[PDB]
Amino acid sequence: TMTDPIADMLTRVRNANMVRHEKLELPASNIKKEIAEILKSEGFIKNVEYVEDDKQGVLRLFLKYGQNDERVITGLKRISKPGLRVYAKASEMPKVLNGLGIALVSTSEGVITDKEARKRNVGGEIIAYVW
Amino acid sequence: KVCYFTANGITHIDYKDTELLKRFISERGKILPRRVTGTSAKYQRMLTTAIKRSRHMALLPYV
Amino acid sequence: AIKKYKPITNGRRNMTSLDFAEITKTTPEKSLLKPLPKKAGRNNQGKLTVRHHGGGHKRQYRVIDFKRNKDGINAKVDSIQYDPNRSANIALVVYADGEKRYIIAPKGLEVGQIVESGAEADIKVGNALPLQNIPVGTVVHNIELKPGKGGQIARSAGASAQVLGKEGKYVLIRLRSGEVRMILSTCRATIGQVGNLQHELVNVGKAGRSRWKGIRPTVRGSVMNPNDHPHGGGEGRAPIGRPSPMSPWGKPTLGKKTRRGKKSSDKLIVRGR
RNA sequence: AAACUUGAGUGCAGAAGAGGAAAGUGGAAUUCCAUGUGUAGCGGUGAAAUGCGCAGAGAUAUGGAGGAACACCAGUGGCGAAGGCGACUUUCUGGUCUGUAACUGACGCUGAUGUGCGAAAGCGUGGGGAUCAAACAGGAUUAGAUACCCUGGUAGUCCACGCCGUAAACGAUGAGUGCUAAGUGUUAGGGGGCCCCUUAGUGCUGCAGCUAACGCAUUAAGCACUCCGCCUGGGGAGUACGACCGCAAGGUUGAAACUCAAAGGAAUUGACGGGGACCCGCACAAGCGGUGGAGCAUGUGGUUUAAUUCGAAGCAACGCGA
RNA sequence: AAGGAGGUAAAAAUGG
Ligand SMILES: [Mg+2]
Ligand SMILES: [Mg+2]
Ligand SMILES: [Mg+2]
Ligand SMILES: [Mg+2]
Ligand SMILES: [Mg+2]
Ligand SMILES: [Mg+2]
Ligand SMILES: [Mg+2]
Ligand SMILES: [Mg+2]
Ligand SMILES: [Mg+2]
Ligand SMILES: [Mg+2]
Repeated sequence: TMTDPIADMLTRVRNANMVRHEKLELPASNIKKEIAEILKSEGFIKNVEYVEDDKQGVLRLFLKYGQNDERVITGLKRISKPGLRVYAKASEMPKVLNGLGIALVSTSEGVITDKEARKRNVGGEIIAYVW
Repeated sequence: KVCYFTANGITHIDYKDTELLKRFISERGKILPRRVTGTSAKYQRMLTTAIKRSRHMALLPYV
Repeated sequence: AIKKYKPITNGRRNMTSLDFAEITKTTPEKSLLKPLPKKAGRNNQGKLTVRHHGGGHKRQYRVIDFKRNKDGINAKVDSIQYDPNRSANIALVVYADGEKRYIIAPKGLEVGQIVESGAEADIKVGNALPLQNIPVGTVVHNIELKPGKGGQIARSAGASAQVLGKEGKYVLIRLRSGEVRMILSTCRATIGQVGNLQHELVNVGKAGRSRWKGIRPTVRGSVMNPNDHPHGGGEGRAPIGRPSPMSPWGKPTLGKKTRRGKKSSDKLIVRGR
């Protein structure tokens, strides 16, 4: 059965991006919503909507494409997994694409990006890479 | 095309209805194929079972 | 049915026996018993005329109704009992008028079941009827050869015959031997197969048990002397050493047929075994 | 620690099914037995022979005995975890699918070790025995033919109960879960107006993506997460030793020394095939005239001789070098 | 009209 909702969400985003879809609806959760908000703030997606219905709610992402129809999201990679969880220190925080990408992290100070983790000098569980 | 049973609305086939079974039996007594008689598969199964019942009770011939 | 003994001794090793689960009473009906002294294969001259009989456990005879001539009155199977005088078991039945009799116990006969005899009896195991009234294809046992004499055919454990067809005065039957023969349609038979089907499987296991059964040892011809047996003599072991194996009394004994000619039954016997 | 209904089950209303187990009934056909008619063959093959038959075969008609399988329906159809399940009837019984939204409230997925089922052959005990048929016998073919072919034919093939536990047991594709263009069939349903929508299967075609290529492609071999099993060059070898299992046959687990520089996959071009389709040719067909028969001329083989010079041998050597 | 799936006939000397 389902074992990694975050991986499912990332794969939904990847598949929609490949097929060049405009919107993407998935079941919601707080971690997923925070991930989507980070993506929007960083500019990888266009908009995020939350539908506060029954059954845990729905997230409705809107993907972003640049000029020439180029895809803003090149790739998403799950880093920490149920089968093996990954943590890093503040001084060991990895840079995605030499800084051109973001590493979504989960920290005592909320789920943030690797840039914010380095700035605040904190580590945590490296949820994902996005570039 | 259309199925005789589906059109007439009959939802059961009685093995003692020899006149009806003669419609779908061949000249030599073989059961005519569904693709020839036009019948549905659902009622083709019923028809085959009814025909075999009648054969056992000697209402209809084997050969 | 069959019980296999553990090899606690070389005597018991490979021995088996009936479990006697079918038997429902372990003592016989006193009033149906008669004494049965042993002959040990010795005739009215006091001479041994059949070899290998002698000794063995004492036995009482159970009077058995092979005739089944008490018609139109039901009888209830009181019990199934052991009988040392035959391979089959025997059923004590009690007629509705209070007369009690032993019959051969058919396979499947149960205590409390009802049996009947006569032309009007139903075709069910243990009922006795004339072959006239028994349908074609029915399996029967305890078959008469002469009407009213009593059953003589298919009485051993597991024995049965099959009714095949009905000529005018005779009925065709296939016997356990495979012979197909005619039997007068006034002769009676009992529906079913004789019980105790596992009888033949028993591994007797040791010499002493044969002795208990009253069987004395069989000495082979080849280990006697010439004056004893046609196979006797020769230095060391010898093969048969003549054109045919011989009986102790000097007759060929492998393939030689002995049924006598010009017998009344030869025109009733339709197909040999 | 406390809540939720989306996963998972349950209730309620429905659907189909060769799912399984046990009894019973039935038609066709094969073999055999008996009898009537009847004459000299039958059968078989590339062609034959063995074999059967003048004691009356084979053919034909009737009746009987018995075993085994279920013609048509029948379908990329159905059912089952897999193996597998196809005449009909009755009894017992398993699973699956559809709609509903009362009901429980995460109770789920996977699954080492374990425990069961598991085609065929095979083993034991007891039955049964038509057909077919390892072994085997004879005949044929052949250089030989322990075969292919023919005539027989035992185990076995069938049943019960135990055993064995393996197959190219294959979709050569582990289970669960979600997500990612479309077109068109079919099986069992459901909803809204022949049409549309929809659930679960079963097929075909085909994007993106994947792939060494072939190909796969909502029944993934795409994109992802969880768990299990498995692989690490070819032989040696599924062998040896040990262990466990088995009545046995054998099964499961499972190396090494030594040896080679390959072994392999997909695809390409050729060549080839006791593979195929088509087209053409005095290749058949139509027709006229011949050769093969006679004498003779000539060439060739053979034989002979001292030598009968050498060369040419299917078409494409032989009135050929000449 | 051209391709894919199932069943199913008839034929057959031997060696290249
Ligand atoms: Mg004796
Ligand atoms: Mg001596
Ligand atoms: Mg003598
Ligand atoms: Mg002697
Ligand atoms: Mg000697
Ligand atoms: Mg078998
Ligand atoms: Mg043969
Ligand atoms: Mg295997
Ligand atoms: Mg495999
Ligand atoms: Mg489908």
